[PDB]
Amino acid sequence: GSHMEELQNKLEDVVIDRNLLILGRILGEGEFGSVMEGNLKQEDGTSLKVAVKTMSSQREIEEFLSEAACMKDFSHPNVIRLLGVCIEMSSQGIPKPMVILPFMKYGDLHTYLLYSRLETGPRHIPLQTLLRFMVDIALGMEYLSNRNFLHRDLAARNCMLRDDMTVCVADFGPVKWIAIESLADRVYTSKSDVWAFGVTMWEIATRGMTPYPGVQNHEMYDYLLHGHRLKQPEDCLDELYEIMYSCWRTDPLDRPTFSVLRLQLERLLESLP
Ligand SMILES: Cc1cc(-c2c(C)nn(C)c2C#N)ccc1-c1nnc(N(C)Cc2ccc3nccn3c2)o1
Ligand SMILES: [Cl-]
Ligand SMILES: [Cl-]
Ligand SMILES: [Cl-]
Ligand SMILES: [Cl-]
Repeated sequence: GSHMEELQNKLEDVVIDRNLLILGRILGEGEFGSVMEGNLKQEDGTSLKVAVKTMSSQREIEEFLSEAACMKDFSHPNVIRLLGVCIEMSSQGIPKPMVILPFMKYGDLHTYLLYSRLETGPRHIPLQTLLRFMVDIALGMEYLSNRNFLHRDLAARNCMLRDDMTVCVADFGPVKWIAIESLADRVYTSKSDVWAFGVTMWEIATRGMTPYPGVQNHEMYDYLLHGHRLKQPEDCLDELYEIMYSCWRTDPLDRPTFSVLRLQLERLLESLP
């Protein structure tokens, strides 16, 4: 029908021919796989600089392609533009799937925050700019939430900085970002994403501190159970702490929506001289 036809459209759009892609050096290589730089040859002739994320059976490949087809369809300046996917096969007969992304020379936001505290890195980031990062993330999440898409892994390390210093949310799905009900019931809503956004906001206000200093990951559920939350960063506005705090209300339904948060953030940013 319209649902199957709509899905089949998206599947055609999302796959890239392997010969239009040249893989380069490894930029990072964890347990999940590898991020590598690459060139993508475009419709208009010219090559584009890309990042290539390499991620085990035929069932999982379809699921991957279907999911990738949904993400390719996103279109917002504060949401990373998925350019397409390639599937290579290994010699051992294991299919290696590859996610093609625009190359982001300024990297992730977490590293950028930490670097800003080092002489050779980017100049001290003023609050006006820090707040603007939060607005950008809110905007991207607002978009995603409107389309009922759940990120499942919102954190400063998964927000990327474009060449114009615009922040986009990326790396779609770390105990300290997980909302209380998701630790408990293993259930995840947009209000769970809002919780993570609160934590992400706190990362930016602290210029990259790890959440909950003094609290081990295994201590996290009981810590939150007894009503403790992230503490107000020094020299952080009370109104800004009020906003981020509202993201961690015990009852998911008491937490604001991304659209409400985004608007609260913009007003606060306007008020700054
Ligand atoms: C968006 C995205 C989607 C998927 C994914 C998943 C989990 N399931 N399906 C089906 C897909 C698809 N398609 C996987 C990874 C990403 C992603 N987003 N950001 C990145 N990075 C590796 C960060 C990055 C980006 C750009 C960049 N340039 C230099 C360095 N850089 C670093 O990875
Ligand atoms: Cl992008
Ligand atoms: Cl860019
Ligand atoms: Cl730190
Ligand atoms: Cl804390």
